[PDB]
Amino acid sequence: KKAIVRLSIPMMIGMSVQTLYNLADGIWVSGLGPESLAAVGLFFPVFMGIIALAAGLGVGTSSAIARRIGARDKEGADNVAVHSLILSLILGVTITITMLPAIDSLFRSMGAKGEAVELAIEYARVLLAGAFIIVFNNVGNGILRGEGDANRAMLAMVLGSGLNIVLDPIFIYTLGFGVVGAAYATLLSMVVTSLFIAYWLFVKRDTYVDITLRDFSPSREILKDILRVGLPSSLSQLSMSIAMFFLNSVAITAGGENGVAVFTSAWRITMLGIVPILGMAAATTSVTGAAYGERNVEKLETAYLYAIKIAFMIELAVVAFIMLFAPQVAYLFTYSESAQVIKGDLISALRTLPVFLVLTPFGMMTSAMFQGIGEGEKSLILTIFRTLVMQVGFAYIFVHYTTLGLRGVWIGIVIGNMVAAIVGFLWGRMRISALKKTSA
Repeated sequence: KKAIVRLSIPMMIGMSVQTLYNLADGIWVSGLGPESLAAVGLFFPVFMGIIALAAGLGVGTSSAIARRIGARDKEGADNVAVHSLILSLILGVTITITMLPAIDSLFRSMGAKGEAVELAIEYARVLLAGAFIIVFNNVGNGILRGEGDANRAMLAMVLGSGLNIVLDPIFIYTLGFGVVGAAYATLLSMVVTSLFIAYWLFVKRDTYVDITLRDFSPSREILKDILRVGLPSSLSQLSMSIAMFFLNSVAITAGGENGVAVFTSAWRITMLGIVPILGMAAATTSVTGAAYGERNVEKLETAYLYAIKIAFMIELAVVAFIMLFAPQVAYLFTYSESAQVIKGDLISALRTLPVFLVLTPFGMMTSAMFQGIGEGEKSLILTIFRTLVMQVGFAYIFVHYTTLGLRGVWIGIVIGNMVAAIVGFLWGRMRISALKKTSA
């Protein structure tokens, strides 16, 4: 019950990062060349957008199952499980029918030409055809988290992403499939994950949720119970996916296809920099919310200001590590002769892009404080305002109205994130003083 409650609760006891599919797909494909590395990079926003809707649908399922198991309603929990699986079928089918005829015009809309589009279409149509496998893994994970089997669902996700790291160089180079082999390795890895999930959902004994069609009564209330929790969650990741789509377009006008290869490589490396501070963000919500339940604003401010000071020191080490060891980190994407043309530009991006990570704790821990005091809507507004308005806005300005070129893209993302981190932190200071004045 002090400042030690932040360190004693921010342990990060395992996490869920499905982007390691994209990071492993990027490292193993970059050996073929920048045209291939840019091809998978053009589809990462779409792959991330499908994850957003799917993982959001599973989040709403976990909430509806947990409160129905806690309310001692067995058939209600079984009914929610059947409803979410039908929604995953409708969602998986809709994405396949919609995105297949529109994926060509989507890549070509953002100025992507050359062979990078043809390689992206090959890589996209395979993953889009297996979109049901992707949505089932997220909704199936949601059902396991709702009934308490969150540990077993965590192993299936780690097994899939880890198996894709091994299966990537086999399908791409050994079997000679090339860029489309990375899509096969992702599809094959998630089917193995789907088999584990389906085992604990249908075959394993002594599960509190029995997915049987005898309890399926189509209730319109269950539909909005899943969407009430899922849609706000998916809207956060969906905002990031849309931003990466337009940031890929800005990178094309700034440096062509090699600009996307450099961007999609440094962006995946920079997104790993916020991983050490993720545990402090989830811990800040738990501590500030506990202090808000006690209505102790003094402990509330001390908790979330201490999380910023610790996360700032951690991010200083992350920024210093990436700037110092940039040519070693960039070797993960430039380990072949064909990839040497982007070696110099990738090292320059790794010493300019991760600069905004030092101000991220000021904005991320404030949004975590908002979610603890029941004002999670403000946390969703800040992320949409950061990724869409500020990231894409400044990057667009530094490219069309300055001569910085590729470096204009990185400076825009840094300034765009810092400006959003300041106004978000200032919004928290405004809200903290509003709660302090709530004394009479």
